[PDB]
Amino acid sequence: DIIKSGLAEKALKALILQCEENPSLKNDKDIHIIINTGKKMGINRDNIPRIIPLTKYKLFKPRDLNILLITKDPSALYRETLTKDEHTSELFKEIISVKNLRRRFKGSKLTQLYKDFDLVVADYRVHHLLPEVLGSRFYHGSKKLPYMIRMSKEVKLKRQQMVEKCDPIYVRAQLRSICKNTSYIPNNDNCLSVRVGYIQKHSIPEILQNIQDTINFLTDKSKRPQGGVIKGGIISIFVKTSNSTSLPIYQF
Amino acid sequence: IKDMFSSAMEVARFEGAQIKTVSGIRGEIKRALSKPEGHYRAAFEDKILMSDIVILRSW
Amino acid sequence: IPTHAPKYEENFNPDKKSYDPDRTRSEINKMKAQLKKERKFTMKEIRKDAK
Amino acid sequence: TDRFKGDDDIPYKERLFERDYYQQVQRGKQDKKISR
Amino acid sequence: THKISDKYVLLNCDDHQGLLKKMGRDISEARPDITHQCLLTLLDSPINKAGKLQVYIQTSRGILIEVNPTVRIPRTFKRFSGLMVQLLHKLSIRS
Amino acid sequence: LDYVENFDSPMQSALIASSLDGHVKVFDPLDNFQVKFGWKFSGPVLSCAVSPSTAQGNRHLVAGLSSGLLAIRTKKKKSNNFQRM
Amino acid sequence: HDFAVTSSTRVQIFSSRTRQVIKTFSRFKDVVYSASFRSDGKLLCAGDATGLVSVYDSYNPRTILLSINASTHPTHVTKFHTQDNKILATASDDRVTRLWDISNAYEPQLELTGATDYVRTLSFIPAAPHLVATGSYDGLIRLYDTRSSGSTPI
Amino acid sequence: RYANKRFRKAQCPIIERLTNSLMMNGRNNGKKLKAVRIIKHTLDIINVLTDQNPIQVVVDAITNTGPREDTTRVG
Amino acid sequence: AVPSVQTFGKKKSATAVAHVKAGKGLIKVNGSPITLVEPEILRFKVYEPLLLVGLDKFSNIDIRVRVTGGGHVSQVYAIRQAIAKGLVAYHQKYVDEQSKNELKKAFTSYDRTLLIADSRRPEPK
Amino acid sequence: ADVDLHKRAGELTQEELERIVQIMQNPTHYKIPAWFLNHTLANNVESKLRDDLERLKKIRAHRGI
RNA sequence: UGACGGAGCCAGCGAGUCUAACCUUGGCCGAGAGGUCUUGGUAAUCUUGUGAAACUCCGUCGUGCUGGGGAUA
Repeated sequence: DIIKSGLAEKALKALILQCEENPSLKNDKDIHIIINTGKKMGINRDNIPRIIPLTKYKLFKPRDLNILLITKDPSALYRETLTKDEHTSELFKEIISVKNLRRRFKGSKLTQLYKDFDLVVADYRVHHLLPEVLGSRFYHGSKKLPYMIRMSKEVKLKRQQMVEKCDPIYVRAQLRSICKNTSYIPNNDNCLSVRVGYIQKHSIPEILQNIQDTINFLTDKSKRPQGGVIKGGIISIFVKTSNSTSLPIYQF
Repeated sequence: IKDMFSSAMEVARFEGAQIKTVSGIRGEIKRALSKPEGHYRAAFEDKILMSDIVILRSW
Repeated sequence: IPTHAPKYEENFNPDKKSYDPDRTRSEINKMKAQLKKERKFTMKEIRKDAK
Repeated sequence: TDRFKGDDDIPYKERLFERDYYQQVQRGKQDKKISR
Repeated sequence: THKISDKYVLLNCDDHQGLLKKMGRDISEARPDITHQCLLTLLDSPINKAGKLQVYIQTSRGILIEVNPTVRIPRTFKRFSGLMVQLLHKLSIRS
Repeated sequence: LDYVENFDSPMQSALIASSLDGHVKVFDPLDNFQVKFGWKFSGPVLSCAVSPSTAQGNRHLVAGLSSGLLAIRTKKKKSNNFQRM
Repeated sequence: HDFAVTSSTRVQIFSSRTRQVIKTFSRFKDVVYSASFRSDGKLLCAGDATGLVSVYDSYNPRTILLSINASTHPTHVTKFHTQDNKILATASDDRVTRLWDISNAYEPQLELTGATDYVRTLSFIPAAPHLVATGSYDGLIRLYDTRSSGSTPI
Repeated sequence: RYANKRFRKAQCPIIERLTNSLMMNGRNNGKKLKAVRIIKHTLDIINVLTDQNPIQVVVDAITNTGPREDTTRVG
Repeated sequence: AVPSVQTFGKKKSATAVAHVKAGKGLIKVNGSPITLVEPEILRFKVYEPLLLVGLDKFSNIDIRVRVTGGGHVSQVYAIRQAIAKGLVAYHQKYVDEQSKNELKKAFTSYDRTLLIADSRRPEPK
Repeated sequence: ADVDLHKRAGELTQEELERIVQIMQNPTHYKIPAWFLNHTLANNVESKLRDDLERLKKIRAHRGI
């Protein structure tokens, strides 16, 4: 249930004081937990990053990071009603559609695009056909993997076509939720890595509190859309940055 | 062909040799590639597959 | 009329390269030309005795 | 701006010549692998 | 220009006895000092200062050089020779 | 100054004049150039014009002041079976 | 249906259906002084505070049709002939108005001198198209027949 | 097809001969729609600067510009 | 039971099939009208079979052209050749022969590449 | 900073120009989005490669030029 | 004969159950062989079919090139 103790704090202190010195890892600024479960979570990895809601620590503000928005076919309505609204007029670094995205950025330009942006956010209608447009660099692992957003707050019924409108308070709202909370992507096996906290924006008690938040949310009985995924007994946590070892926490 | 040599000097040393896959498809080392170091171009009898292993028997 | 002075090197040789005042671009460019001509000559020699 | 002043001289080439829980757990997993 | 064996000289009338006769030509022609003294005259005359003049010089080998009015030509002779060699071999001389 | 002629108006022709004091005034060159109307704006009126004699649409009066601003005043202008029955 | 308003260093063509700026001319280099449409409305002249009468075409601010380098003082009034369509009258703070031909924009086809202080206004006489009534800061509405010399008002 | 007999290019229309001669440099070889567009623009502004027929203007330009004698360097 | 006439126009690799039938007067290229043919500076190349002989010829027929292949200017040239020889063929078949060869004289006096394409090239000099 | 988008740089009030300078000078305090604002290795490996190439010439039977 | 930023629209060749990366950080299972999962970096003329680019149209800007070790925020 509740796990926050001196072994966890000792591990995170040791890793922080290791990353502030260790010259083979002077670039990685991110803390991830490696949830080791017992039973195999059966759900297959589609690349839709589900959102783990934190309660009292927004771990990224939606204005200090580059955001790429990938839209539907014509993109005129989304581009204008995003850029000249003053609610979202300075939120997105770039707004390009799928057609001219795969026209422009091919090959090594995709490595430049990956090194260029820091949050890839796509429309939920055109999100599924990104992995051949965006390449393998975005989907090997998960750190710039694209997030779904709805743009309209309109549901699609059969026998009738969705009217095309976009809502900039809604796009700011769910982008605020996306940069606010953290996210996980499930798989078939037992391992599951979640990014919680940063290297210098966050401190040890807030990282511990949002770690425990993600433990609750993943092991929970409710939130069976998103969070009911640890259906058995969780066995371990580890903590690492992107090129460290795995400092163990909560050995069951 | 990817890696049986480590450099263009080695492939230059072994140009024109006869190689073959494990499926008996004969072939011959044509030219050292430029950009990766130990890679080369070989011309075979017909279209080899990606699942094959080329072979240079030497003594 | 404004009056500028002509930049030139006294005691010129057009076959010799000019004096880049850096020694970490001129020397690496010297050994770039050295490495290229000696690599091309060496592997040309070994592919012709392979023939 | 030169009124019979000419271009200046240039200096000579020889004129320019003459002038711990971390380490405990990583050795623990290393020794675990070597133990197996 | 002439290569000397590691040196590139402008073929003066006085920097040699018989480079011109070892190439074939005669000593009564190898005159760069007179295009030097004409460059001095045209580049100190007041009409150059008012900018109503441009100079083109052209060689016995048919090599055409555009001489801008703003050039501060070297007033002595051997600087001019060493400049003219880099003109004939770099094709351009910067301010 | 400017002047309009034979436009749709009871005044057959009109000379309007702009005079640095807020006032722009219209004079009728038929009854000996008498003044007939005038406007007052918030500064020295530096230039004025009206839309010409064949404007055929929205008829405008503009006066641009020396204060840096401009004032515009306008005057504005079943079925085939059933029908065959 | 459009009117050109001269603020400083930009000329704004407003339209008379919505009263907003439809088109704008920004690429001047000093204070712009005069802006007038030709008699057909096909092109627009603008006099500048550097003596550079730029004529664009109306309803396209990107094509400077030609640029007359007039006198060195600020040209203050520029307008085309009302009867003719190819001569342009530009008067400046040089006490001389000019009738340029917009084919030959290097020398003026007439150079109406004879003033003593700061010509600021042109007009043409609406029936006789040879008659140019200019006006300056010493009273004295001088007016010129263009068939004659032109250095002396009639 | 005006380039397969000797004098057949003498009856290509003169605006087209001006267009074809306009589209030649290293940059814009073949860009005939660009040359047609700029001939269209230059005829518009010839008419707006000189109120006359720009086809008559270009015909006059040909007949004024084409020389009537020339020198050939004798052997 | 309806009169219809199909002709073909071709340039470099463009092809354009024109169906002419007795109708109300509507001319369509690729489903869109004839007044939307791009690149809009060669729209008068498409328009000249119409304006050469007057729209009263077209006021009772309705043509439709399916164009495929080629580039922009090859497509407008195949369109105009298809329009021209389609109108001439309809006038041979369902209207009178006097009007047919009046149309042939008009199109041939303008340019006979409205009716006969240049087909086999080149020359071995 | 509310300054006109079409004024020139000369026609500026002083409070507007110092407002520009303030907005640039404390950008993160003004909640500006932070995305808005942002050698001998060749020599030594090259000497090792020329060493390698000299060794490779001398293991064979070669000469210079 | 530019620089950005959108929009429009046009080909012809090409169809072998075949077509195609590398280096890592770690979790678990397994006797090992290895399997799976997770992760960061480098490279990239994409992957088999739909499609091109030049081109056309539209808004904004506006024409004297470039350097590292030193100095001020």
